Amino acid sequence: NSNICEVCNKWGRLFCCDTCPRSFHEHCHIPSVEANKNPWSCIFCRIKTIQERCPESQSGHQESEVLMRQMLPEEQLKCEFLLLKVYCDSKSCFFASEPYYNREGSQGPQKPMWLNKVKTSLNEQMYTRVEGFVQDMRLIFHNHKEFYREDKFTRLGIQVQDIFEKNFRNIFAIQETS
Ligand SMILES: [Zn+2]
Ligand SMILES: [Zn+2]
Ligand SMILES: [Zn+2]
Repeated sequence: NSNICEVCNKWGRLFCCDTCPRSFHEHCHIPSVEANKNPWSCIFCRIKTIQERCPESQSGHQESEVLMRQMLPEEQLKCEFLLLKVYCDSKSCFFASEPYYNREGSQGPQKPMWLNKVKTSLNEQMYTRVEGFVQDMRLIFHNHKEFYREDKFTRLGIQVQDIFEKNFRNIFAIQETS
């Protein structure tokens, strides 16, 4: 197994996957690394199994159809994995914890949102459709762009949204387009 967390790239108290060489901090994995379970297989491994059991699940889909899906166990897992892919980027630190808004010439968003809030909402089964999760994720970056206006810091929202969107298209097998 790797000697650093796959998510945050630090050493520490690491739980090792049994079916692949990745390792995780307890609360870096999503869901949080399960208490017992020998062997244990990471989310990467669980996602690869879904694909291998249903090869056709990689055929292109329309985003509108994906968003309307109910949050059955496989879709729950796919959203957890997509959330984890965002935390895998170090720039996610800006979006992880609860924000606050006091900048001359700007007003805070009407509905603040942040990654750890989306993480709690997934853990608490608060989303009934993929659409709920995707809308809260896109809201994080939209709030950031609107608040920061012409400050160059706006770019951090574009960057982390791009990571989200690329991973969304990969995980949910969105039909490729020009
Ligand atoms: Zn970690
Ligand atoms: Zn694994
Ligand atoms: Zn099949």
